[PDB]
Amino acid sequence: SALGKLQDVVNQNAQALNTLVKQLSSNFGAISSVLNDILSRLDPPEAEVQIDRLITGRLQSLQTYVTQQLIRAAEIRASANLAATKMSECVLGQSKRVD
Amino acid sequence: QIDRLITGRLQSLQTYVTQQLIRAAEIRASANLAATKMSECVLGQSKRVD
Amino acid sequence: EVQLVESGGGVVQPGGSLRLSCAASGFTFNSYGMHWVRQAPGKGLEWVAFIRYDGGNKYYADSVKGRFTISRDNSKNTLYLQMKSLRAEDTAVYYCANLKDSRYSGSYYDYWGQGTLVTVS
Amino acid sequence: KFNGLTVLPPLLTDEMIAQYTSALLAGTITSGWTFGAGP
Amino acid sequence: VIWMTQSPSSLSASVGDRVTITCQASQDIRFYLNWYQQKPGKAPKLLISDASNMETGVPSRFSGSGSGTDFTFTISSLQPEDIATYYCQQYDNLPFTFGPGTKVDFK
Amino acid sequence: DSTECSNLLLQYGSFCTQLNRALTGIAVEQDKNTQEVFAQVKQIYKTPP
Amino acid sequence: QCVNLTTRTQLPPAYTNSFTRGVYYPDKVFRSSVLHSTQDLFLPFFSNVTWFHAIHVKRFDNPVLPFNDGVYFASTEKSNIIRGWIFGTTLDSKTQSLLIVNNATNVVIKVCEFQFCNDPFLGVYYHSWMESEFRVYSSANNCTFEYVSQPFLFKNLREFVFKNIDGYFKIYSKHTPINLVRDLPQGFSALEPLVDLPIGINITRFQTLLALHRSSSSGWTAGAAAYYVGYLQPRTFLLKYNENGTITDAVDCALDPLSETKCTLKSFTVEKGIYQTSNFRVQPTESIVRFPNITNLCPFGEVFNATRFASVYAWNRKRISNCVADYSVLYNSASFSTFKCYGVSPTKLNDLCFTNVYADSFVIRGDEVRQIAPGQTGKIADYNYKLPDDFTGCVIAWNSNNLDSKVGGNYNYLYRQSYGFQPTNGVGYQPYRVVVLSFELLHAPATVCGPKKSTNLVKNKCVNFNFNGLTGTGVLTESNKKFLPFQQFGRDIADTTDAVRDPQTLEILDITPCSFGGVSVITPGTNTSNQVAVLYQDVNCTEVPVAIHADQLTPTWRVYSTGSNVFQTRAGCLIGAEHVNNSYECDIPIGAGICASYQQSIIA
Amino acid sequence: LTGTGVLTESNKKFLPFQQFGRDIADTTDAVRDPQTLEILDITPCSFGGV
Ligand SMILES: *[C@@H]1O[C@H](CO)[C@@H](O[C@@H]2O[C@H](CO)[C@@H](O[C@@H]3O[C@H](CO)[C@@H](O)[C@H](O)[C@@H]3O)[C@H](O)[C@H]2NC(C)=O)[C@H](O)[C@H]1NC(C)=O
Ligand SMILES: *[C@@H]1O[C@H](CO)[C@@H](O[C@@H]2O[C@H](CO)[C@@H](O)[C@H](O)[C@H]2NC(C)=O)[C@H](O)[C@H]1NC(C)=O
Ligand SMILES: *[C@@H]1O[C@H](CO)[C@@H](O)[C@H](O)[C@H]1NC(C)=O
Ligand SMILES: *[C@@H]1O[C@H](CO)[C@@H](O)[C@H](O)[C@H]1NC(C)=O
Ligand SMILES: *[C@@H]1O[C@H](CO)[C@@H](O)[C@H](O)[C@H]1NC(C)=O
Ligand SMILES: *[C@@H]1O[C@H](CO)[C@@H](O)[C@H](O)[C@H]1NC(C)=O
Ligand SMILES: *[C@@H]1O[C@H](CO)[C@@H](O)[C@H](O)[C@H]1NC(C)=O
Ligand SMILES: *[C@@H]1O[C@H](CO)[C@@H](O)[C@H](O)[C@H]1NC(C)=O
Ligand SMILES: *[C@@H]1O[C@H](CO)[C@@H](O)[C@H](O)[C@H]1NC(C)=O
Ligand SMILES: *[C@@H]1O[C@H](CO)[C@@H](O)[C@H](O)[C@H]1NC(C)=O
Repeated sequence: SALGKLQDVVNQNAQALNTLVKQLSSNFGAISSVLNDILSRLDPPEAEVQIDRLITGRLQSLQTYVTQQLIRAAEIRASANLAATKMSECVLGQSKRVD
Repeated sequence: QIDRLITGRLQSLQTYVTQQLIRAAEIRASANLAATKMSECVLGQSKRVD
Repeated sequence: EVQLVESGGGVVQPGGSLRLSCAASGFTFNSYGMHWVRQAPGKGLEWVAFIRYDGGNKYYADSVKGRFTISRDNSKNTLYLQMKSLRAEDTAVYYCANLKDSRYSGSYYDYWGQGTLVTVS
Repeated sequence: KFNGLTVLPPLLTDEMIAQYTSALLAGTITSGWTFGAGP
Repeated sequence: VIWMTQSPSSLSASVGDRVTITCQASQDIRFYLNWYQQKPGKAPKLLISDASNMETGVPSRFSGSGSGTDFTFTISSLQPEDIATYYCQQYDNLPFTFGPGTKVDFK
Repeated sequence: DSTECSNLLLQYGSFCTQLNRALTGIAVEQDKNTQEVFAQVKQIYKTPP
Repeated sequence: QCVNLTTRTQLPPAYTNSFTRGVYYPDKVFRSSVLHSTQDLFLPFFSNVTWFHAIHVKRFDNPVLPFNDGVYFASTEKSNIIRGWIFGTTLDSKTQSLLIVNNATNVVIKVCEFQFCNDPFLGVYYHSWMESEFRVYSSANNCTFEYVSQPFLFKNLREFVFKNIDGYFKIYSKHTPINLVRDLPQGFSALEPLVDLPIGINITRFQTLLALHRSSSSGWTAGAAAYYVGYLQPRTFLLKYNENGTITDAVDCALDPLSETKCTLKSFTVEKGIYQTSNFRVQPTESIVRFPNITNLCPFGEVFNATRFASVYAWNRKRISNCVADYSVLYNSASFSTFKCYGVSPTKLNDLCFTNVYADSFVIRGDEVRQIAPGQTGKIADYNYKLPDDFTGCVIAWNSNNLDSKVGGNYNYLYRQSYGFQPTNGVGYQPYRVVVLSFELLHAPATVCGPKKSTNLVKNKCVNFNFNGLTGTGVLTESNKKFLPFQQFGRDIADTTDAVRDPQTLEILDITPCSFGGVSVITPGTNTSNQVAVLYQDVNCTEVPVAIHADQLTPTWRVYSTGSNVFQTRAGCLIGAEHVNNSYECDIPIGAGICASYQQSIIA
Repeated sequence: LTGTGVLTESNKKFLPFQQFGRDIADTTDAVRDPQTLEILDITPCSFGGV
């Protein structure tokens, strides 16, 4: 578990992508999660309604993914800023700051 | 037809606010750094490298 | 002055593919829409496809829809017909033409090529 | 990939990062902290 | 799709005879009918456009008329050089279609 | 690759543009993070033989 | 009176570079100090505009041209030979046509059923001066529109744009001085709207009207005349408005990678860097459909070729199930006198599945065949063999005079009484064999289906596919996966199919997405150079020309489909940059240790 | 061309064919009066928090 700190970042991001992809299998109330099934089964005036249901669900799922990536990115940025400070103060000099 | 506009416009406004909260956090962090530098670089002499 | 020259014909097997081309000269090719027409041995004229002057909108006969693709390169004055999954029934002499049409192509003149034979067997 | 998902490469490769690290180590060992504040 | 038919499928006539070819549409093609003349080994030549408009270079003995579904092509005085298969084409809408073709032979 | 969906998607405005821009910003930041941490020397120093 | 002026054959075309011309104000909206992106019908930049010489020096060649989606027209003359235009379709008395004629004091615009001359012109006579439109048309009837205003028309260059949208004929125009010959000028000048006519007619063809002087066809003379004709296309332009609301510049977003970048950034100046401007997608080239071979065909022949058929009052039935019903075998048979279907078309049967199929058979007279249908009455329809009004199935019949007829009368066949069929009986009296195929479709598993057509298998190419009902788009290649004998297709950890077994060869194939990715433009900055390089992300260089659809692009964009300078990187395929073995500080980052800079040309 | 706001005299110079103008956000901020051909500026009716 020595490098769990780095593995956790990899695992969280992999999980986020897996969820994003899996959401494409959801119906969101549509007759089918498959866009081609809607177009093949229904005439345009009805197909458009079923498609909108998929668009709303998929757009929402994508927006959720991006929002959490922005939040996670902020965490990584803070960590990188700390690493950069340590490089300067611990490696390129001798620190008197406790711990 | 109005509900369709309300949902879209409400969603757009919510998106705007969310990113403003995220950007605000970034600016806050920058301001905190600027305040620290004011105290340690201007109001004193720092021994912290770079 | 005006010439249309078909090429790329020959003999292919059923289920195979063949791409025809037609070189245009003597007129402003890029101003006119173009047609493909085929005539099987012992048969009359069958319209195959039409492409608009800008190479945008494409139209096909029901007998070829989903199998044939029409295209053009206005920088080389060349018309193309890409046929895939050709069947024995597709054996014919294929022509490129500028067919006089007061409704769609806007052509005031009627021009035909020589015709290239495509055999499927 | 089937759903329009891609991954972009880092500007610096692992080898380049390793080179930066070794330069930092060589600097510290041979010149202490002086290289971090000048020559 | 608009279907086109022609009648007779074949006719024989001598020099100086009047030759008429009937072309019919399953739908109203307005006046949008081209008349073509094809000889063996050659591409079709346009003789008449828009039901009754003669092409430049076409002999005055050639004519035609009609509207809607019923069109007629006429040669007022058949020449030895007029032995060919004649086709009608509709271009009211896509896809465009040709009729079966009417063969004019020599008596 | 559905044209029918794409045409409907356009009616929701620039949501996709915003999302693309957000992810691009993150991707760029990731290189800035690495550069700030590791590239703190202007010379590549070598140890003695 | 019409005369024949066009006695000469058509001359070969000449072309001129449009440079930057034919741009007009897309609407009546004031915009200042702003860059506005608009999609409309414009003349593409640096296109080939046809240069016509209607009067060559006394050769008269003034052709009818297509209108397409709108026309750019220009001329440079002082002789005032060009007066107007004709627009329409048939250009005769059969349809409405638009006649625009300019003169000394005014412009007259009429829409009527004009009967135009073969090579129409405006007649000019000197006595004072007289002008006659009877040299343009012989007559006009049923006029629907009329408008009169002021004339529309170094040397003076006149430019016009003609559009016809939603019944409105829109004209734009500009008049500027020029000191050049045999060409169009360089520089930008926008065309302001002139008139918008609510006409409501179709235009597919047009012709330029020239004025000829009476000083029969041989009596008409005029000096040399020439004009330029181009065509508008659905294009996106970035228009630069100055402080006074005037367009001073423009970018054709599809002209080149640099213009595309400018339109993406909404700026006429681009700084040094790499920008993503678009995306590429590889399209499918074939549609591949594969099914298992046919194992069992339905035993319909056992009914049709029966040695003996039942009497009509006691018809026989066969049950058909667990088979492939190739109905086209019976439909295209020449052994039948009739074949009619109710509730279904005989040409669609091969694509249908039913839960049960039943074949009823019997012998009747020819005049009784008509009774075998829905909504029928008669001795057979009522008492022997009745079909329901909503019957689904097909009735097939044929003459059996050579089998079911006997000398003295065949009384073995009866009905609700004997028939007494004889070989000498008339058509309506002769025996006919009838078979009726009833199609049962209940809420149950199908037992009878038509045959499935399979195509050839294509590998190593982007195709559409259907493997026994399993559909998708991608590239099919040989797989090293080992499927169990019962497994037909496989999936990855994301539950997406990535391999299939071919139903005929039992070969395992891998499925990959058709190549796609972003397209980025690498620039030194427009303050240094207009040279660019294009990066195709996550693609192989071999595939580039087909991913961007090079054949659909301008020559300027097609330079960047391939070339001498093609460098494969881990970021993608880089085209336009020269790779060197040196190393420098990173200028414009590409990825994976690779950077580009301008050193003059772009290097990697 | 409809809307709500305050109409005042404008110093904008429209071309002879231009009837109304827009800002960078694609919202109308000026109109030509169809009778007098005078150019007028359009401003929002005053609003704000209390
Ligand atoms: C100008 O050109 C347009 C495009 O060709 C013409 O529109 C066409 O008008 C015809 C009728 O005159 C339409 O045909 C009708 O279609 C309906 C629906 O299938 C059918 O029920 C009718 O019996 C008839 O077949 C045709 O669809 C329509 N084309 C398009 C694309 O809408 C227009 O009429 C032309 N204007 C003039 C004055 O000719
Ligand atoms: C130029 O065109 C104008 C417009 O058609 C001509 O003016 C018309 O002349 C006729 C005959 O005198 C009058 O009945 C019309 O009322 C005039 N129309 C207008 C608007 O005034 C003018 O004569 C033409 N010029 C020449 C040389 O023929
Ligand atoms: C114009 O024609 C020339 C050949 O004369 C050709 O090389 C050039 O690419 C053409 N330009 C366009 C935009 O088609
Ligand atoms: C005049 O043209 C209009 C529009 O095409 C048509 O409806 C009307 O019947 C025509 N009138 C006559 C007499 O032809
Ligand atoms: C804009 O208009 C002013 C007059 O109001 C004029 O002085 C100036 O030169 C014009 N600018 C341009 C580019 O025409
Ligand atoms: C289909 O027939 C071919 C040719 O005999 C054979 O090689 C193949 O294995 C058969 N496949 C099936 C599923 O029957
Ligand atoms: C931009 O161009 C000017 C000359 O017009 C030049 O002096 C300046 O150095 C250039 N800037 C850059 C970054 O090249
Ligand atoms: C590009 O394709 C070729 C085969 O055409 C292959 O040898 C090469 O390794 C591929 N390049 C990359 C980066 O995959
Ligand atoms: C770079 O070096 C390789 C050998 O490793 C050589 O093949 C290639 O041509 C060289 N390229 C340049 C620009 O020198
Ligand atoms: C409307 O009439 C008034 C009064 O004569 C005049 O001042 C104004 O310019 C006219 N406007 C238009 C558009 O005719």
